[PDB]
Amino acid sequence: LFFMCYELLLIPSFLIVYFVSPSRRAIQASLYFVIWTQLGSLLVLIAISYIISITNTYEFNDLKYFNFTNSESTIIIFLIFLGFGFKAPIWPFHYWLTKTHVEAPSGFSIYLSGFLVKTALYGFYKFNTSIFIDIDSSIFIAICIMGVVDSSLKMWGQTDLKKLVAYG
Amino acid sequence: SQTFAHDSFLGGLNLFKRRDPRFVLDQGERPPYPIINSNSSFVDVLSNFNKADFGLVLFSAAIGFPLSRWVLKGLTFSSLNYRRGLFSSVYGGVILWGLVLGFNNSYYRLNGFVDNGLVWKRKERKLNKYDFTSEFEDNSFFKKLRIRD
Amino acid sequence: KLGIAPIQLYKIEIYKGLPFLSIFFYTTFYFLIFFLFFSLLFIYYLSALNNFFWIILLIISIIGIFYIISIIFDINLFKAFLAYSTIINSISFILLIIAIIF
Amino acid sequence: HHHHAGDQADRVADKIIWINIQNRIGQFERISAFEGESLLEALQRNKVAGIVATCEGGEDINTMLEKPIDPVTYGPFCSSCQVVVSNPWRNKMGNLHYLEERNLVRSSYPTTENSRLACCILVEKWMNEMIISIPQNPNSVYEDNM
Amino acid sequence: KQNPSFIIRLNLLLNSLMVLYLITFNGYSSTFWWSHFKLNNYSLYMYLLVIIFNNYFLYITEKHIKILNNYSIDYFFSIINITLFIPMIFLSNTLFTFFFLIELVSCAIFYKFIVSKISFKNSNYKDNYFSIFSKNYLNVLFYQYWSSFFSSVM
Amino acid sequence: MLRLRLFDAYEKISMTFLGPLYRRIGKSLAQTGLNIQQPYTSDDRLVPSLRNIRVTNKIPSINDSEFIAPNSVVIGDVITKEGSSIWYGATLRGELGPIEIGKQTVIQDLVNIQSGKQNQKTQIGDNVFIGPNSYIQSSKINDNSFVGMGSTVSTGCNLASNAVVAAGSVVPENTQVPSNQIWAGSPAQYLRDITPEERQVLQEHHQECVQLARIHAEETEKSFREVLNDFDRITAEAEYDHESLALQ
Amino acid sequence: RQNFAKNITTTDIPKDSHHFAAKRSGFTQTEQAPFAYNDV
Amino acid sequence: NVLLSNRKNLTPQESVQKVINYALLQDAKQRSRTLRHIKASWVIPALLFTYPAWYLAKGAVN
Amino acid sequence: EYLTKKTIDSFIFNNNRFNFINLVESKYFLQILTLILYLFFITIFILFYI
Amino acid sequence: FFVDKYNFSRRVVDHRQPYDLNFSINNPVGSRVWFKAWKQKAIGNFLNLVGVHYAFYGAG
Amino acid sequence: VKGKGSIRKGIHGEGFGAPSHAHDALIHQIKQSKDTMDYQNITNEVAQNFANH
Amino acid sequence: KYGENISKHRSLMSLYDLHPQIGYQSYIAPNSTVIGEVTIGNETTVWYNSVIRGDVNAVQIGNNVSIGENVVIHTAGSLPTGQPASVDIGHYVIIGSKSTIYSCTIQDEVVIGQGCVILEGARIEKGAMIAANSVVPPGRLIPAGTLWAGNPCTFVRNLTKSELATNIDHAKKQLHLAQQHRYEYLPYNSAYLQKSNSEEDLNPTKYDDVTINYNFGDEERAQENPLKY
Amino acid sequence: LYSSFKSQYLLILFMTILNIFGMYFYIQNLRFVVKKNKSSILNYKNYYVNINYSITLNIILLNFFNFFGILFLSDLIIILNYISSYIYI
Amino acid sequence: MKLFQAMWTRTIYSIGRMVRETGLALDRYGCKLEQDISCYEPLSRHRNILPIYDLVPTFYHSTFIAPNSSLIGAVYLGQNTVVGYGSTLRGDNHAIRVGHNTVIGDKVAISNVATLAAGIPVSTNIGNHVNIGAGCVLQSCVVDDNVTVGHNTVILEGSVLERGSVIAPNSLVPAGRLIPSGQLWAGSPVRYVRDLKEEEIKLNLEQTEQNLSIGKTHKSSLI
Ligand SMILES: CCCCCCCCCCCCCCCCCC(=O)OC[C@H](COP(=O)(O)OCCN)OC(=O)CCCCCCCCCCCCCCCCC
Ligand code: FES
Repeated sequence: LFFMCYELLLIPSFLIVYFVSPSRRAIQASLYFVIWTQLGSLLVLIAISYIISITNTYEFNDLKYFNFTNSESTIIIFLIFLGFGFKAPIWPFHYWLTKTHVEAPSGFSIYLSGFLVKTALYGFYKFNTSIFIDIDSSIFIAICIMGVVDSSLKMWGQTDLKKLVAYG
Repeated sequence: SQTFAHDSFLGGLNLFKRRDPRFVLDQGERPPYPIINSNSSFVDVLSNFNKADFGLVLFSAAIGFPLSRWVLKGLTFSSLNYRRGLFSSVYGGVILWGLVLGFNNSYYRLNGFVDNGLVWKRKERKLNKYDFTSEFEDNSFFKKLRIRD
Repeated sequence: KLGIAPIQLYKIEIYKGLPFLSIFFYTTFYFLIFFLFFSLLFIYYLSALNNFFWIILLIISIIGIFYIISIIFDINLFKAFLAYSTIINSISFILLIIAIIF
Repeated sequence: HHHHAGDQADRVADKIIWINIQNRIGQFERISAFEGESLLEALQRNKVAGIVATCEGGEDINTMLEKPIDPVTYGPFCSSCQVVVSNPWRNKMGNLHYLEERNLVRSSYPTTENSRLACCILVEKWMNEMIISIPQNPNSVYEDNM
Repeated sequence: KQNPSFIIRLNLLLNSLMVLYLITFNGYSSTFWWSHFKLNNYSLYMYLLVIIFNNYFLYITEKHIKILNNYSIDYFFSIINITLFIPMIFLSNTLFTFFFLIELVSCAIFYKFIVSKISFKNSNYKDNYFSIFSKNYLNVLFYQYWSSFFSSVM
Repeated sequence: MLRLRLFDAYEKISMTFLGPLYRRIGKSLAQTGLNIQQPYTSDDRLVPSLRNIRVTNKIPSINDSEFIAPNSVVIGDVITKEGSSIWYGATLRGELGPIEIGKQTVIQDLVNIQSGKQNQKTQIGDNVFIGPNSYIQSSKINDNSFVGMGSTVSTGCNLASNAVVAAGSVVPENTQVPSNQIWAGSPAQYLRDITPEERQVLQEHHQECVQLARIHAEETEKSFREVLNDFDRITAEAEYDHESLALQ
Repeated sequence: RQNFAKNITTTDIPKDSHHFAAKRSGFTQTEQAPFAYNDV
Repeated sequence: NVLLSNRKNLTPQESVQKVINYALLQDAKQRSRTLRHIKASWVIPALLFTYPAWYLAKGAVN
Repeated sequence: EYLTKKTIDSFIFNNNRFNFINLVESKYFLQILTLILYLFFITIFILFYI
Repeated sequence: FFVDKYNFSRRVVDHRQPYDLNFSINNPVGSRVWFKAWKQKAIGNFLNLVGVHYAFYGAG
Repeated sequence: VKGKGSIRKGIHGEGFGAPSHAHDALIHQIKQSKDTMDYQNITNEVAQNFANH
Repeated sequence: KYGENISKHRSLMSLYDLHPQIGYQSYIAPNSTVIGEVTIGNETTVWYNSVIRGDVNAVQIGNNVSIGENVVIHTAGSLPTGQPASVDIGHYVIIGSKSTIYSCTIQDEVVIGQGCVILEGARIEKGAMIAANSVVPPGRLIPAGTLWAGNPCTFVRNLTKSELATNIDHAKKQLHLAQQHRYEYLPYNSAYLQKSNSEEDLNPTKYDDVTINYNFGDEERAQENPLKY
Repeated sequence: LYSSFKSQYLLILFMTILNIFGMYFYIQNLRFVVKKNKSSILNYKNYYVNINYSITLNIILLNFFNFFGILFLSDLIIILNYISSYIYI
Repeated sequence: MKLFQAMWTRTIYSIGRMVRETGLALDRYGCKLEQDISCYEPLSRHRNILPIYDLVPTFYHSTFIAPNSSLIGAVYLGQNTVVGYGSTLRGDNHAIRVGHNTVIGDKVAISNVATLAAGIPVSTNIGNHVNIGAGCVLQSCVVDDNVTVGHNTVILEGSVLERGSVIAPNSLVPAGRLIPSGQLWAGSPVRYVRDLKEEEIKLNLEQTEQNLSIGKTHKSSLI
């Protein structure tokens, strides 16, 4: 139900961007939003199917009584990190966010930055905390820091204020 | 549960009473009723005809009229002769289907797949290990369609 | 016979020349009967030959994907869109068959 | 436009752009069009034969008729509105858009170096008394007969 | 100009009757006609599934046909034959009988493709006294024919 | 044959037993359902025909007209000659004053003809054309006159033969419009003299209007049974094929 | 566009009418008709 | 009825002011009546169909 | 922009550069024959030398 | 019979009837006129189709 | 015109096509001259047919 | 020839081979009349006592348009410039009462006042407004987004983007009034129940062969417009 | 889920590639739906558009089961597994 | 508490509508079963009086309303008030009030605008002894007593005509304009004309009385 509730959030967002935005460029921006967010959701879905099939259970508690090997743990952590970083925009995947903020209506932009991206932080946290991972987090830390550096270095050359807020 | 009496006009209704949703039994599974003629021929089934198969034919004759009318409601650019001929054709087809159903009922009674008025000397004991339908049927109309819930 | 991804091109012309009701009926006939029997060949009817089947299917699947990941993006006809939808779903179901026979 | 208070309305006759056409049957036609319109719309309003126009001009948001062509446009969709433009006007038209050229060279009927898609033309002042030829365009799908 | 609605209705009725024959079915799991056909639960369930889906599609077609009649009686007769013969493809027991049933159904599908409407009454009055070539009918027939040939020989 | 005998028996029962019973029940239900929602509803009525209305001793004589629209209103002393046309939504009030319409005269859609004074006659000659949304009061219009759409002809107006009043023009009271002169403007002033191709254009305009009136009169006088036949024929033509048209 | 009513019933709108007097007399043959309400 | 009442004893300004005020009052009354009718049109469906919808949702979910 | 979207876009465009939008009969027959022959070749190559 | 402006005896017969109506072949099967029509029809079909009638009926 | 689609009848002429449609010269010759051809006139269509052949 | 008790007027009349077409949610007042080749879009209102003739040429009318009460719309037959003489009306077009329309083209979002005369060959461009009592001379072009007035129409000024939005909003507001008018009507006409029985109604002079009924498969058709025959 | 249960990660990867490419192939047409005005794509009969009620009701049912079919998917899975259990027995 | 009455009224109206529709459908089915085509009669659906849900036209017995006319919605008519042939009064948006001894011509169309500014009535108000000529168009206007309007005149929203004023035929009163008492105005951009005299006012009153008498005679003849 956790994964299903995370997945349920896409259709209203796409509908709002498609039917309520006044700008003409918002038609393609909604498609970009959908395609990136759904690629991330597909990665998360692969990880969830892995966990469900290996451990025939749906409770966070039962994971305390099952151990994942090194290979499965590495696969799961990579999949969940990349999938939730598609929505909570990590460095190489923020083109959709920039386009969607530039073209979307102001209220939905407030909702998207203020709350929607946070939905990726929560779920990741849960799946990060329920599994024992024996990998070095240096690669993920480097990806996040590259995101910070790349976003903050691009703020000077912005004339549109909404794009500047998106980069922040 | 109780089934309709055979060799009576309502015997064909036993075709709608089943014990399990299976189409057919297993290769070595015993039929629910004693066998009269396992390797029956065409005239063996015809000789086994009685009031139940005739009741099936009569029901087909009764229900064929509204069905033929409903089919006939789709005609355009037609004359009286063609309309009457098409109605006759559809009605005769329904009669043929009723005859086919009666033949199948007689064959089933010969084989022992449906109630033929005989009971096995030894009952095949079955333990109702999995039960999702007994109380639901007992609180419903579906108790009529099930045999030995 | 099924016009699957390696040989999917003629199905586009067939769909182009057909009315919508014909495509309706052809799609139901194709998925319900033709593709189901094609699946049951490897699953049920000829399972004893799976040790020879799988690799072949695998190769075809790969080829099909790499044959259509770009061709489906230079079409401009409604019938072609419908036919390619059917083709993509057929490839996905073939991959599912490969998973099943393992 | 440019008007002052109390002025009278201009005449539609003085605003007509004339198109001279050679038919598929070798006969001559004269067609009235207006600026800011596509050639396809004028041809279809005047009921000119030889054009099929399967896609009916394309999409409605990022079109080929906008003076700067938007990069994420999809271009023409059927390539069944072809016309042949005479030398001076065709030379003034300029080089083809890459998508329009791709659709033109991919048609089932033979084309020329002066071939040009009608829905990709925006009627201008300098197109007055322009000479074009319309040989018959190909059919594509089943619904073209309907 | 006959409206084929009643024909479709007839199909539905007969198809529905076939459903009845399955609902009251009884027998053993075995083979019949010289071990050329199989009678077991899975085959009969596939038969029932294809029947009911065909019936649903036919019902929606019957609803649609009254908006605009662009189809002939032979079209729905071909549909009748296809819906009569495909579940017997489900009931096959050898590759021989499956092959023969598949050619029967392929011929029925070719018959359906043949009887497609070619010319229409429209509002295009510019095409009189000129020859317009469509070529869609020929392509459909040609490709179906040769694909059937290749599949059958292999 | 028992199947045909059963088929024949059912039709008689449906026609003689089920049909009347359903009709009675439906009529009773419709009657009782209309009373429930009163006075917040209305029912369909029988719209009266205002083609021939007689007041006191004013009997219209319009039997010679080639076309009278069923929507038109003609009251009082209205006399029309042969080949006359009165189009949709036109009002003619000869109760306020006698109205004379000459041969081949066309009065277009939504035209009012009524004298402002109680004892004034409105006379319109032969081959006259009066366009839609026109107002005419106590006028003397001579033969072969043309009056454009949305035009007003006042209580003292005398138009000579072959006089043209442009569309959207109000001819002031007590105005004589001479022959072969085009007048235009919100107050009508002498604009121009007619040119022979303009006369020809007006002539074919009048002729096509007369022939249109003939076609409309043919169309609008069909009975109930012909209208149902036309509806069925239009549906069938929508359902026909190329072979059917060739066979016809 | 706004579609609410402005003639409210809860209270009367505070206004005066001495400002913007209408002409109502002494008209010429070329000037326009005077305005109606004029309340501020 | 102010409109049907004789107002020839007043000046034209007084007559038009009286007519305007009467029209405004009647307009307000009509607006109130229409608004309450539309309010009833809103209220009835809630009472009629809220429970069946909740029953449908509850039977679907739990 | 480029390395994430336009790489795939240009790959698809350049691949479609070598595609006939309209099927011709000779191409259809040649495709069938090539599929048969070289599926057989690749399977026998895997069987023998791999 | 008008009841509150509604006529309960309203009746307009349909002019659209089959040409096939009142034909001899539409009389009940077994009638003399029906037998006459059937005799005329059967002879006409045999004359056009002699071999077909022979084959089908004789074989049956 | 009855039984003629959208074809309209004008003054002095029945009309041969829908309004705003191009008049065909070959059909005009067919209607006016049933079978009379004084000479084999080489129009643009005839020359185009020759070039195509 | 005349003197019938009950009017024979039909709102929608089809001259042979020229049949009108009406889109969904479109209300033609039963008092109004539409003859010939007239095509009308979706959510279009034609108010009471209006005449629309598409006899000598076709008439095409867009979606969200309003036509006033005493409006006559008809075509000419030919134009001096050789352009088509059909009437073309855009998508959000307001035509006021007592207006005449004759063989012209009017683009989207155009307002025509009450009492106007639009003559043959006129071209009114998108966003234009014509005041109440005005006549557009034949073969005249009205520039887009401009306001015109006078019997010979003369230029007044350009229209700001606020005026055009107000006109579009006014066009959009006509839908629900027409919807209420439609809701006042039931799909089944009961006017036939108030007539007596005539000799011809019970005994036809001649009979016709059965064919397809004009309402074949009507039970499966949604009764979207109650005014349908 | 079944592929992961059968331990086929390569099949999962190829299905993922196919799924994402097909998803863009499908959602690309949502951009083409934008139109300047209403399309007017309905057939006319008796001078008025012909709107079918039976096909409308069929679409209503299909829309219900498209929107909320995930709630009742368990019963369909039960029935399909019951049918599939007969394959070997 | 009145909301309960409104709810009950709406429920009763809906049940009555259901019953009427079911009865008409049964009668049509009886048609078909009887081979009857009377219910296929394409008679005119025009209604002389068309009431919107709670807006019902209200008038005295002394009013003449032509069978060609159409009063729709809230239309209130005073005594001895005549509506001509083909006139339309649409008060679906807002009411239309007409005084007594008032004559409305044949092609007069009266309607109202959606919204107006504060202090401006949005309905249409017509006083007593008022003559409106044929072909007039009126929208959301106030007309005082003893006012004559000539034929083919257009009066727009927010216009006020004071008592005793005369509007010449073929004129337009611009929106939100006052026309003072005892004056004659003419033109499309309506312009001032000399003040009225006693003889002109007497003639106008006599003409209005004669028109009312003729309308009453026509009504008596119609019945
Ligand atoms: C007021 C209340 C009073 C009290 C209650 C009174 C109730 C009286 C009425 C109910 C009882 C009537 C008699 C029984 C119902 C009629 C028969 C019927 O519906 O049968 C369903 C059918 C039976 O098949 P089954 O029994 O499995 O056959 C095998 C051997 N017998 O089953 C099947 O066909 C099996 C399932 C087929 C496959 C289904 C799953 C796959 C498809 C799912 C999606 C479908 C989408 C649409 C497809 C097209 C069909 C529309
Ligand atoms: S009309 Fe399709 S490309 Fe121009």
